[PDB]
Amino acid sequence: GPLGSDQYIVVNGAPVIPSAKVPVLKKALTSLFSKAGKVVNMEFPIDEATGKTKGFLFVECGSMNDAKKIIKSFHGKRLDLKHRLFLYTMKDVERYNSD
Repeated sequence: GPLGSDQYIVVNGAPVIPSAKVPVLKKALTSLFSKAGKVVNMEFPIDEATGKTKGFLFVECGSMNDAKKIIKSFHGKRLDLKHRLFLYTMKDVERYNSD
């Protein structure tokens, strides 16, 4: 994305659902994460064959500090009784792709 590398987060462990349901999940996760920091955009990779989410997503935050606060608040926490989320800064993954 076009913002600073350390403003992006990868979230793992989210629901695997028909992607018809992404807008609902997106607003739910955006609403939750917004309690800790500013979310600018959120994107869910989809398995083309099944049309399902893959269970991870990439989040663009309003600043490095917003990303850090989101990771701190949500990393390792249960989303519900079936899912637990794991959040990391995306910078090294971005650079592994581009270095």
